[PDB]
Amino acid sequence: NWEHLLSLKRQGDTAKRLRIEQDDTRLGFEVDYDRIIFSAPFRSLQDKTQVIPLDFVHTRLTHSLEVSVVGRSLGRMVGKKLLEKYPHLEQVYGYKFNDFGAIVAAAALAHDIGNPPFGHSGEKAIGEFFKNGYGKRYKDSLTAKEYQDLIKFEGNANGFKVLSQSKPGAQGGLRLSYATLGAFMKYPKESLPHKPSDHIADKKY
Amino acid sequence: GFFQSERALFEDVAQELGLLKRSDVSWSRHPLAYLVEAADDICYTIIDFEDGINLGLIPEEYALEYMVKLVGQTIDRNKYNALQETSDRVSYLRALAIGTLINESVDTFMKYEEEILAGTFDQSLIDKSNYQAQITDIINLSIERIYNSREVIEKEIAGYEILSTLLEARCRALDNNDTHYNQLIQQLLAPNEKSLYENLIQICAEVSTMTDGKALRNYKKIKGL
Ligand SMILES: Nc1ncnc2c1ncn2[C@H]1C[C@H](O)[C@@H](COP(=O)(O)OP(=O)(O)OP(=O)(O)O)O1
Ligand SMILES: Nc1ncnc2c1ncn2[C@H]1C[C@H](O)[C@@H](COP(=O)(O)OP(=O)(O)OP(=O)(O)O)O1
Ligand SMILES: [Mg+2]
Repeated sequence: NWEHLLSLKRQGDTAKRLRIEQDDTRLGFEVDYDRIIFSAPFRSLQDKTQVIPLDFVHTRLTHSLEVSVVGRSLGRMVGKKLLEKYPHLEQVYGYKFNDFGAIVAAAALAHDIGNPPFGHSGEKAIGEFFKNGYGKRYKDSLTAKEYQDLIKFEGNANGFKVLSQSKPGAQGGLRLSYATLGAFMKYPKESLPHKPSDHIADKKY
Repeated sequence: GFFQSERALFEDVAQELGLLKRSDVSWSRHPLAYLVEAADDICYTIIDFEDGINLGLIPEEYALEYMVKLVGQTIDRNKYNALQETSDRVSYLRALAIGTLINESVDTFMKYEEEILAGTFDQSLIDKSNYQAQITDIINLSIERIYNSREVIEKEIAGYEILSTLLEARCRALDNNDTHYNQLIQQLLAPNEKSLYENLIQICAEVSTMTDGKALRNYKKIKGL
């Protein structure tokens, strides 16, 4: 049901947060974009590698900016065509095609926020540290699942942790909408079992 | 003089040339090898001496004192004294010593032609020459003050470390060609099926191919410096 995928509640809330009881000046999905823009992990992306480490060649921020635009264009078309297909969404709840575009843009913007430096080699180095390095000393003290993470460090999990990191005085981190978090997650599964099928959503965790 | 992987080629060369068998395979020296050895010996002994003299590590007093009998009956004192810079005088002495050593080496080689061709000659041509005390003194002075300088020792230690890390990296890359880092090293160092002994000798040859500057740059940029 599409009425449930477009959730507006955030962590620590207790009310319903209905769509028809909100001001159109600043939508909840637009607040997510504003919060991500002003964040420090997002600002640190200007110094990270796309392809060529360390000019007119793209970095991790421009890449995100470009994706934030293309995905917004895709999501706005998709939302327009759904509303065309489903009329009850714009008659009872009060949804518009800008909502999908905003959600996809917010998800697109922070989709590469937790990647380690030096691009593709950083995650491999982190994984190999706990396999053919000193980190193998910690193998006996950890369970199978925890050791799996560490030896298979991922950028998506790190990005989710950065987005939802709780700190004293700031519960929930950036406190983004649940729809944005759902759209951001590409592999909704744990680290084990390792590649149980040929599906697109179980290659990694 | 040769590895195990080139035994057949040198055996064919020896069989064709006609070198006398001595024993494990071993043959006798070519007389032209004696000539090459003598020529090479005279060059480094004299050129290293003069290079040490101009760089600031040896005084011209040793240049004149140690080179007196070599340049004795070949020098013109008026021309020698007419020169002003030390470089011309050193070149002048170097020029005269090389000529006299060449002539003496030719005479020594022609003295022992039958023994050399028969393979019974057990020494070189320089060591069987009249002028040996001066050569020994020059070599000892070069060992004392040229080969033991601080810069030479520092550069030798640096090369010592650089070759050590390069060899260990190549061996680690060769051992298990499974990890991504090993593949990266293989793509960088050796981007161009054999047994273990050939694999190691090829690694050694590849390391020996690099120059000083290339090896230094590779060592700095493998460390991110
Ligand atoms: N083997 C590689 N070496 C260097 N750069 C690479 C390699 N493979 C991909 N890239 C670069 C190309 C892109 O500019 C950049 C971003 O791609 P990336 O998001 O990491 O890939 P992906 O879509 O496979 O990841 P994931 O499934 O983890 O989200 O990575
Ligand atoms: N016989 C030789 N054969 C090959 N190289 C030589 C010979 N004698 C000297 N050399 C080297 C060192 C000399 O400085 C340089 C040029 O030789 P050369 O001009 O004939 O000697 P020289 O400067 O003593 O001249 P001169 O014949 O006037 O005494 O080559
Ligand atoms: Mg030589």
